[PDB]
Amino acid sequence: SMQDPIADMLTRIRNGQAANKAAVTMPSSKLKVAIANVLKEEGFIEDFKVEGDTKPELELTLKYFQGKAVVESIQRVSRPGLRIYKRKDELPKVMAGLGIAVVSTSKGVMTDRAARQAGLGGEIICYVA
Amino acid sequence: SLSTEATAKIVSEFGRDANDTGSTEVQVALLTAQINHLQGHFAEHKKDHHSRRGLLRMVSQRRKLLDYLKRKDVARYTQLIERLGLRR
Amino acid sequence: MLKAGVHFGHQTRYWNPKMKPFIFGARNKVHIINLEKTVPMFNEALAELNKIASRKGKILFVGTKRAASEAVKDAALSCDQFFVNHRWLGGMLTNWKTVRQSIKRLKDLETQSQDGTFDKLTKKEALMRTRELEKLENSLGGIKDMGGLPDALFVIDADHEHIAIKEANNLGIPVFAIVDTNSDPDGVDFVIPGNDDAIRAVTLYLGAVAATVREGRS
RNA sequence: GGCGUAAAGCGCACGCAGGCGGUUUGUUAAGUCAGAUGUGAAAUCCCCGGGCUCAACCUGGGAACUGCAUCUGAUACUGGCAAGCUUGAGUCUCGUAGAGGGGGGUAGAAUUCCAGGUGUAGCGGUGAAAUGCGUAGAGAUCUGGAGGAAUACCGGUGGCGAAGGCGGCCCCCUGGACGAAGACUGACGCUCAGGUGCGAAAGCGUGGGGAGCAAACAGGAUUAGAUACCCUGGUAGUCCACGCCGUAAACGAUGUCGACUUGGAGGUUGUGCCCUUGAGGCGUGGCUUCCGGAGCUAACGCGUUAAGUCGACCGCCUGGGGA
Repeated sequence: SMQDPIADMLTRIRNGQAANKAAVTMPSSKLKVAIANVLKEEGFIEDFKVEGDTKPELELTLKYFQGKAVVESIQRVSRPGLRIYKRKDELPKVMAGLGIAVVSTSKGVMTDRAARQAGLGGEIICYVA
Repeated sequence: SLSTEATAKIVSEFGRDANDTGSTEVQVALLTAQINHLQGHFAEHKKDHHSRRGLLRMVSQRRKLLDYLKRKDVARYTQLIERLGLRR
Repeated sequence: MLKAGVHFGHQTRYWNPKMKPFIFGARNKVHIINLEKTVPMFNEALAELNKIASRKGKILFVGTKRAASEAVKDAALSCDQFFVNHRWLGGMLTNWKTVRQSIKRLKDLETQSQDGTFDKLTKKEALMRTRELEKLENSLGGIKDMGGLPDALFVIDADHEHIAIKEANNLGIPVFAIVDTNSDPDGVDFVIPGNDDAIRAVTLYLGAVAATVREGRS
């Protein structure tokens, strides 16, 4: 039925942004709030908030500035059945360097920048522009 | 189709502190009580594939809940299948 | 505009589903447009129309229903804005290469009515052979001097004058319209809140639209 | 790469062995990522110094060959193993509809058959006609009676069932689904090769059955011919005891499973609330029909019950003519 909490994470954002919505909401998880913390730090979202005594649900706010969507690509890359792993110089340059990638690593969720700066590689989790 | 009055003779013996009726040891007994009742049922009569599939559904859930109990605690599994008919 | 008034009760029912971002519904047996997505825009909409008028943009007013035409013509007949107050012609702005010859046919049939078989002392029935003229004037009479393409459309109802909105969205021209829960949210560039029970009281809003297209000192 | 049709999604239910699986902690280090020491033969690519002009070739120095092993970090995720949970999944108190199944029954009508009356030359049938039924008294109309099958009406905008299919009233036996207000377990889930079980019509077996319909057949014809359409008769088959068969235009031609998300009109079944003082009004779950929007699609269609948006698993597939 449901196997992967990330398989219904980014669809909401890609489809809600197409519906011209200012906020998008999802069921919360450790990796969902770890990705959101980096997407706020890199400025891809404005803020995020999480609440629920029965089920904790996470709402994040989308950037449009004065009308036009600020995130010009939202992709996953990698899936649990067929994972993508990149080494310290095989780390990607998303949108030929106009975008960024996010990796999980042994030091916890970080950018392809922070991983290459740490001289290390790991598993892919997100691709954005 | 099994009464609250027939369950009162199952949840009394297979329980321990009450309410325990959600637990595997009691649900395997409540499924066995329905399986063994819907086994006969048949003879006289045979030609009803709906209640036959109902019986095989209850058996399908019991097989799994037995395997699951055995996968949590072997002693709580063996101490149930001496009180319910299994492996002759 | 702060008036507005009191009504009880309307729209139970009666909505275009493309309005879901702008509407409150599925509760309290109402379907109502959010006052926070009409008034905070309507207090800041006419500045964007004065922005078109101040650069000599050509302004068009539309309202062809008898309870609105009486106020729409009274707001355009001695004004810079052009009008249509009785009926539309097919392709009256989009089919420009043909409509420009239709504006010329207002001279052709007028001069035909003074030529040959029509230059007679009796015209009683004869001038019914040129009645194509007043049939064409019925559409062109307030816009025949406009030419080419307009720069803004104002329309007294976002749904009852839909042909003018269809012409304007093909021609790429901004539309300012009074809205209703059954109208389309995609054909309009600036929305105005109002009710059809107030179609004779909104003459103050038309007053402000007309005042906005004469502010300047440009 | 592709599975609505153009070519492939299994007619259906359950499920072992396989693939896949929420979440708090620790720990293992198979797998990943990081660092080394060995090795990765020489020719040789590519950089580059000689030798013949350029180069084939002989080479002098470099590089790469992401590999693999042996030592050693990171300690995050996946598998594994324990310990801990639930708001994933499940069952239920009082309760809800249904042509679902099985067993019992249980009721009515006409062609027919059976014994006759009343009664006279007609009946039957087609686009035309004719075999044929009829003076042995037909057709039709009555009296008293036998036989076989299906269940008129309401019936639909509708239900149920795994599909195939299934409407009566009345009495048992029974699967699944669904609502209100709560609770006990604690990932127990999703899928599934080969299995394990289903059948509409027709067909095969053993014994019965025979109104109506009717293959085959024998006639009437019709016609150039008629071996057929159309008309007159009519066995098999249709029904039942069962036992077999397993296939379909098994069709909204759309595999199973889950989430997210514009509607309208309408049906059907629970149910929360206002003295229902309730006819009314305000809500809300389940099932589902037609019209259609963003998206998808070659196009028609699919369209919140999506052929959409995205994931887990399975089943398939690469042109007709031949086959």
